[PDB]
Amino acid sequence: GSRFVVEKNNLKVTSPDSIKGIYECAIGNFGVPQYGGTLVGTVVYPKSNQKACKSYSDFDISFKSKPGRLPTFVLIDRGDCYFTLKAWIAQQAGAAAILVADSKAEPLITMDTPEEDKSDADYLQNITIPSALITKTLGDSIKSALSGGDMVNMKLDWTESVPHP
Repeated sequence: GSRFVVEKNNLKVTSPDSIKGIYECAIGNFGVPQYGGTLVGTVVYPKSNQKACKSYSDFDISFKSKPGRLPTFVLIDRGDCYFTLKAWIAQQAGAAAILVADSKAEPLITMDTPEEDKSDADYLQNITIPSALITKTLGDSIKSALSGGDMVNMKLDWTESVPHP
């Protein structure tokens, strides 16, 4: 299918300054309420299981945020399994949102394949977290910032057909 809708205005990196800006993303239509909203969080790129095709419990990895601390957006690499399985697996591990970074530098629409965007309703209708495809360029920029010791904070704004501030 194409369940991931390419939007130019829906994803904002708020920190650090080096990568701060607004980026394109493809937001899944599932996992969000049917009304407008935003989610503010901080990005984690896991040490293992980076494609989220296995249980994070096998790795003793959890994304649950401590009370009072920003919700965790998990950065996940494209490959080996379909996108809603990645979202489901990240969700079981306590992720507040998932960003799936393309393995190729290319237009986002090309990443939404029939092989990776699957119709299974058990997965689609049980995802509760925002799920977005992002470019290799953004994925690499986020990884670079994180490796340098910076927190990467982000906002996902999904309200359709209205500009975002």
